[PDB]
Amino acid sequence: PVARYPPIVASLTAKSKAARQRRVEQWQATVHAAKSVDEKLRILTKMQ
Amino acid sequence: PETRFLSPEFIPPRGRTNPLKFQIERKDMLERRKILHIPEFYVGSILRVTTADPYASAKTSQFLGICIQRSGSGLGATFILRNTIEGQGVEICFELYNPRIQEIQVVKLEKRLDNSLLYLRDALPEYSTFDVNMKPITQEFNQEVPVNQLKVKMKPKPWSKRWERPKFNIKGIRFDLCLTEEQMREAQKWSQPWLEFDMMREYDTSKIEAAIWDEIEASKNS
Amino acid sequence: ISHGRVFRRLGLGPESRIHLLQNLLTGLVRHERIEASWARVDELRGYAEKLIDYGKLGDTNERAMRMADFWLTEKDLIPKLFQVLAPRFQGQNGGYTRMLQIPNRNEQDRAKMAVIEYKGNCLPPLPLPRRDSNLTLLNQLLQGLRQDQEASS
Amino acid sequence: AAPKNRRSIEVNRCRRRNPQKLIKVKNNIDVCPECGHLKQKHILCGYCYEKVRKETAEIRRQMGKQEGGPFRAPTTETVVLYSGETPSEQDQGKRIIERERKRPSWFTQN
Amino acid sequence: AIQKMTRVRVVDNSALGTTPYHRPPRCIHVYNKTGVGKVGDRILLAIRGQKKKALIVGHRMPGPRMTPRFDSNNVVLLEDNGNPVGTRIKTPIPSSLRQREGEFSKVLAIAQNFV
Amino acid sequence: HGKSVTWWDEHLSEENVPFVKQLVSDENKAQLASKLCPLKDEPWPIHPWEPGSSRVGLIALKLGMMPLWTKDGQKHVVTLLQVQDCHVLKYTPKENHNGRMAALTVGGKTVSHFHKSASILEFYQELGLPPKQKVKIFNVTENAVIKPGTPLYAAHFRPGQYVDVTAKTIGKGFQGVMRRWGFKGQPATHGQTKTHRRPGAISTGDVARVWPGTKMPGQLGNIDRTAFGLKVWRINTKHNIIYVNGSVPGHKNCLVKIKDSKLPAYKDFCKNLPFPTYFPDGDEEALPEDLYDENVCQPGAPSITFT
RNA sequence: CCAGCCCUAGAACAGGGCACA
RNA sequence: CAUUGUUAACCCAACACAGGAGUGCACCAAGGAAAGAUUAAAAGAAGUAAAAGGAACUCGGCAAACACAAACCCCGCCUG
Ligand SMILES: [Mg+2]
Ligand SMILES: [Mg+2]
Ligand SMILES: [Mg+2]
Ligand SMILES: [Mg+2]
Ligand SMILES: [Mg+2]
Ligand SMILES: [Mg+2]
Ligand SMILES: [Mg+2]
Ligand SMILES: [Mg+2]
Ligand SMILES: [Mg+2]
Ligand SMILES: [Mg+2]
Ligand SMILES: [Mg+2]
Ligand SMILES: [Mg+2]
Ligand SMILES: [Mg+2]
Ligand SMILES: [Mg+2]
Ligand SMILES: [Mg+2]
Ligand SMILES: [Mg+2]
Ligand SMILES: [Mg+2]
Ligand SMILES: [Mg+2]
Ligand SMILES: [Mg+2]
Ligand SMILES: [Mg+2]
Ligand SMILES: [Mg+2]
Ligand SMILES: [Mg+2]
Ligand SMILES: [Mg+2]
Ligand SMILES: [Zn+2]
Repeated sequence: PVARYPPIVASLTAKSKAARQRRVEQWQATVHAAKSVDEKLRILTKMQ
Repeated sequence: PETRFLSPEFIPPRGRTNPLKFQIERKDMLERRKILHIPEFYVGSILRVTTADPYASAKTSQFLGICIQRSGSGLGATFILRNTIEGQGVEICFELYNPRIQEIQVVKLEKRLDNSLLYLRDALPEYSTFDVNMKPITQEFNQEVPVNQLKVKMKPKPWSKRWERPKFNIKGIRFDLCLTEEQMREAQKWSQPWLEFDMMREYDTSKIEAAIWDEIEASKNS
Repeated sequence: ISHGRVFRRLGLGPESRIHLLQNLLTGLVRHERIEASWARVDELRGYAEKLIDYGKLGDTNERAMRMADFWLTEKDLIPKLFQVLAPRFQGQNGGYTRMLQIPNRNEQDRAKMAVIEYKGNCLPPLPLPRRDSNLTLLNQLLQGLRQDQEASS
Repeated sequence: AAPKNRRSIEVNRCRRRNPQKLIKVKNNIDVCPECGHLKQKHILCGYCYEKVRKETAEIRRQMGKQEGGPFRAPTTETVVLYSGETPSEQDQGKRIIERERKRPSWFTQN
Repeated sequence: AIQKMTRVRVVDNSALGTTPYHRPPRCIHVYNKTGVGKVGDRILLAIRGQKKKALIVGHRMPGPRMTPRFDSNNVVLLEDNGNPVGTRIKTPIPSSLRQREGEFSKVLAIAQNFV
Repeated sequence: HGKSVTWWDEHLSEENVPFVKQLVSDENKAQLASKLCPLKDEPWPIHPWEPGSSRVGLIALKLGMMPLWTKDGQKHVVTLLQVQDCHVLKYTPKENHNGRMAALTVGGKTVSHFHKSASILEFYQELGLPPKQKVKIFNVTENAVIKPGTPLYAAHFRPGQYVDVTAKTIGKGFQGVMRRWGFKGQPATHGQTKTHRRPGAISTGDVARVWPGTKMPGQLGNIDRTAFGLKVWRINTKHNIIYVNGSVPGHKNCLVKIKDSKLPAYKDFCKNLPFPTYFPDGDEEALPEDLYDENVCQPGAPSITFT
């Protein structure tokens, strides 16, 4: 009775810059959902 | 409201056979049904078939059992009946339009959760034992063939086939008690999700069913 | 033996073929006219016909909704598919696409290439091979034969 | 396996000059009545297809420049018009592409 | 289809069919010219480490139409002279065996169930 | 002058193509309607049946397979052969064909004029019939000759008879030896390297060659095969269908040459059958819709039970 | 007669279809 | 306020080689593409599935397998 459409976000496993930005947003949301500041800093600084 | 029920045998195959053969076979099977009353039944319903056997005491031989599977196209439709007799399970593949059939009586019109419940060979004997002298159950048309949601147990591995593979797509088996999470994850490696969205391997026979229904109505009015 | 088969092998297997056809169909829905290999386009013709048949089936049909969700990779095409292509194809039954073999590709592969196009698009018309005019010699003789047949009845 | 003797030039010619290996002459060649170039009887004209491809590339470039986003697709019908043209009542309500170039001869109004 | 090295189950009440053994009763040789035996073909068995004859009652392979297909290769013991050494048969028996009564007379005379 | 290739659709117009299709279609229809009554125009003198005589055959279309139950409870498998269009094209005399038996030329179903050559189209124009797909020759005796241009009906055979069937089997292409001749292969994994399906040795040592009759991989399937002694059960007159027992060589929707069984056990069975052919105009009586054999369990049956 | 499009015909080459719909 | 090393897709294998490569970082926020285009003959390699039988093949249950167990001998204490 109502049009149910999927979101217009870019794909996740693609090579495009929009897909890269979506993966960046995904790991940023992971950092947001992290509970303790210790784990937040760990995930933010695990890259060297 | 009344829903039209077209028997599975009237559906012609996907091949490129000339439709005149299918028309002739449909005429012959309708003429056969004019004498032999083939009632309505689905996969899982319990039937009793009377066959003409020359080497028995009486010329008639009764056999009651649950319908395993129905397959075929036209005058060659077959259905398999399963019944446990004194601990020894027995499966007989009857033909719908065989002249040696005397009478078919559906004692319980009932569907199940799977279109092809061949797994009764691996199921427990409690689900294959059926009283031969059971009384026929009459139901109202407004029941709309109630689908029996019965989760079936399973004998330990190995089984007759690999019922855990996605190619079967079976829900009537209680897997959470017989299989483990590792086996469930491993069985998903043979899954082909694209075959459901392929949009081309489907068989659309709407107008075919319409024409067959019109022909059957004409034969009845004849 | 390859008797009685309708699908041709493409890509790295069945799933790779499905993904290639999915990408080609997405490009076709997005651009309304694309060009690819002749076999790929001939295979994509039927899938495009079926996709148009599903799009014409309505918006609330969740079967067609999830079908378009699987096929159209770019989700900005599903509203387009349901509100541009499907509405403009209502009286037409199966004449939705047009496929034409173009000259071979200038690259060294020299592959057989075709172009597929949805009818009624906002693009310049392809140089379709048209029939000869009725003023030709044979066409005029056939018109005379037709006039004689009509006068005989 | 190894060859036992050197094949003579006579047999070499008899092998690699047989009509099975010679390139056959294609007799389906015709001229395009529109531009006068060459084409086959079952294949579109290369020159006309190149013209159509250039025009389509220009039209798509302009319609993509109109949409500053990659996933911003038109939700309604689209119509392309050239210099010296105005959208009629049947062309109103749709997305409009405007080209500075005049409308070519092959492109029909419709 | 019962062939060589098939583990069959003796049905008729006999000592060889009732007494347990550290090796299941396997097949020996199908007396038909084809190495595959069907319902109603004389067979040889090695039961409890000795030779004996038997008759195939039912197999697990799908056969002709309207023919019962059991879930276990049931066989009944038979002597060399053509007489079953057992007393009675409990499991069902395909009614197609009663076609050739001349060779299965005493074997079917002890049969209680006919399917 | 490098003349190009030209087909019948290249120079026509959108308004002429359907006109041409209709002009050939109604022409073929009128021709088949004019050739529908051959016994009244000019039939050849019908000769009486002889013990050492033979009869002409038919060219039908293999539709498919069906089951057929007999009154004794048994079940046989029949194949449906549809006699769409059987016409006697030409007649070659005995002395001009074989010196022992005359030859009759029979044509199959109707095909298009737009794909046949000039000579075949000229022959069919002089005959007055549309072109046929498969053209076969039947060796008959000098007393069972029929005038060319006469149509034939599936009622040519009666319920209960033995026939022979000739056709091209399903051509499986260039297949291996295991599928062609049935040679056994080597074991799978006991060490065999690149030999799982090889034919092995093909000859001996001292012969220093291979014999001409050596079985080897090659073409498989596309060859004219003939099955003998197939019994016919049911004859449908309305749709011109013949029910032939057993397997019929040839894929479905293909042409199949049916003839009388030349087996020695059924050499003198053509006595009760119509000797020249089935003439529906001679008896002035319409046969039943389905001619069943004396043992076929008809669709309308009382569900026979043993006694 | 074989441009092109199919085939239960086929490695290529060959063979059968493209009018009833 | 001295001098020197700060590039790179790299080194060793005759090669832009499915090979040999020390240490610190997480398994992707970084790298790439198994397919030049067709048809889908035989044989060959790999994978998946297969009714009834479950080693009857074979020197050997070699490989494979919904199992991945228990025992008896010969030689060597065992790890190496
Ligand atoms: Mg012993
Ligand atoms: Mg073939
Ligand atoms: Mg083998
Ligand atoms: Mg080795
Ligand atoms: Mg080796
Ligand atoms: Mg190997
Ligand atoms: Mg010699
Ligand atoms: Mg040809
Ligand atoms: Mg550096
Ligand atoms: Mg590559
Ligand atoms: Mg490649
Ligand atoms: Mg490829
Ligand atoms: Mg192969
Ligand atoms: Mg293999
Ligand atoms: Mg396996
Ligand atoms: Mg197996
Ligand atoms: Mg199995
Ligand atoms: Mg051996
Ligand atoms: Mg052994
Ligand atoms: Mg191992
Ligand atoms: Mg082991
Ligand atoms: Mg083990
Ligand atoms: Mg040691
Ligand atoms: Zn041009």
